[PDB]
Amino acid sequence: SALTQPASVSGSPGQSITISCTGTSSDVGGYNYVSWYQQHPGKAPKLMIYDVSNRPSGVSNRFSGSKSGNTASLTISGLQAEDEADYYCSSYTSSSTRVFGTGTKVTVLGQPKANPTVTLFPPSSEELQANKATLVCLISDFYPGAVTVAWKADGSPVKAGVETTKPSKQSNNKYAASSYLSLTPEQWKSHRSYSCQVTHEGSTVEKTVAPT
Amino acid sequence: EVQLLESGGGLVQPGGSLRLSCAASGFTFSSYIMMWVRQAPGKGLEWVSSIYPSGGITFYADTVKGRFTISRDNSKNTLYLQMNSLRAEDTAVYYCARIKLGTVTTVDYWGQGTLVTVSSASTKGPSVFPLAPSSKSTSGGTAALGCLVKDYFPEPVTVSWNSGALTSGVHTFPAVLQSSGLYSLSSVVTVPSSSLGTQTYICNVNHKPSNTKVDKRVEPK
Repeated sequence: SALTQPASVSGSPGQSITISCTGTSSDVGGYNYVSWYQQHPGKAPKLMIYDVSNRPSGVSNRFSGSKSGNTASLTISGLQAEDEADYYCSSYTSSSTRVFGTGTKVTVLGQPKANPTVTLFPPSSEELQANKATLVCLISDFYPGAVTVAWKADGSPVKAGVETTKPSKQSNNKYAASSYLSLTPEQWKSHRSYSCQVTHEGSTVEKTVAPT
Repeated sequence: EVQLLESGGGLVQPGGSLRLSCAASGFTFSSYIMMWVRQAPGKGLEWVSSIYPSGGITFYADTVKGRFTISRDNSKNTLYLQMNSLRAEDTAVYYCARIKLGTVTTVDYWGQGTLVTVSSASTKGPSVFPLAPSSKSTSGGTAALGCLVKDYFPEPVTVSWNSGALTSGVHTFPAVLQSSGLYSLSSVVTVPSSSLGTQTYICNVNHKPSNTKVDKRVEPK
């Protein structure tokens, strides 16, 4: 029905990790036709291992494959930050079909704490002319990926019209998130100054904007 | 060298249809097994269908049997996927895959994929707003300026700066999925404050599902 892989495998730099792929006697346990793919966010998969243990040209010997019973394994030695990706096994089925595994998300720990850079934009005059108002709070270059976002209108909170993304890793291996506060031009012009305050590791960075 | 270029993807209503194409080059197309693999957003890889070199032997995932048809035109070096009676669940990136000679399932080359969205919601082109650098920027060192790409559907939007000539200091943030079902995104460039009077900054927003190509000039104030 599907190839069972652990959902998550975490590791530290320089360490070795093993990703298991368990099937049945009619797929993984039945044939030496098991392949492994590495997939980075927003990118196409890449063939790492084929026929259980064979590595294609250009693929590091840090990647190795093995099989025992109904279980196939991918070992990554000397863990590097660039090994952080999604990994999939696949096998031929007795049904003549093709089946990929459930996928394992590999996360490589150890990178230093990074405080977020906060950029707050008020609504644009073009948007206000369209009888809409959006305050944009952009949060980038942080680690770990956990942030708290609070919105304030010259004191007291703002719960209504708030929409925040889930922190995501960017090309620099640091997290980025965005928070939008939706207002009416009347609400925006009524208050003295609005504030975006992001909390990361107990330390709160605050940016403030005003109708000026 | 080896090229696998998909086309034909897009937004379609449930019960609708689409024909995907994969243009191949750099190899003897006719001697390879070809495959389609899909990936629903944030989900795993899923085999769809396979086609043997001559095009006589085909295979299908039970999930697409009776609705999808794989075909190839060896003379025109093209792989096809006719997809009928599409449903929300068929929403995925569709990859064209080349099977390694001497294997039946091992993919040596994958395409970049074509995104297929099945939804009862219609395309919405974005409203693009300039995000002018802070009033006291040229009174400092660095300036952050941007473009707010509001209320579009479906994903993606690509944002470039100065027709692609400005790539350094550019950060296009992932989109927020609002309660409304519409996305919003922001792209920012970090530039020298001193260049704000000298340099013109334009963001090039492309949202292919709605055929939107917007160039927004971002002026200081």
